[PDB]
Amino acid sequence: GAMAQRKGAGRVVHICNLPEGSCTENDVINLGLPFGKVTNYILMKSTNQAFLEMAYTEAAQAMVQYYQEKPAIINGEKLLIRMSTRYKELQLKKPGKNVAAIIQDIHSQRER
Repeated sequence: GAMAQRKGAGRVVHICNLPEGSCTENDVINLGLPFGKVTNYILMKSTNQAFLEMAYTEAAQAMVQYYQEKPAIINGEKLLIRMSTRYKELQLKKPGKNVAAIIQDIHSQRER
């Protein structure tokens, strides 16, 4: 804990149409980042689904509005990147956010 959710809101984006073995953890995160910062992620390969956490609720909303109109593509596969209705935030029960400061993205202002 004591990490992520830079603003007191949080939103999860769920990404579908993901090929198993073709997408990496990075691709899913890197696709969300361009319009909104990602803090955390949950990968459910069993359901062929990915969940992505955004540092700012605006980040999640802004990116998805873009990706619902212009969705992101991996290896010719069109990923619908969209708001998750099931998850409000990705509650990682694993150690993370150490060393790797995902503060390489606008709306940050100084690494903390």
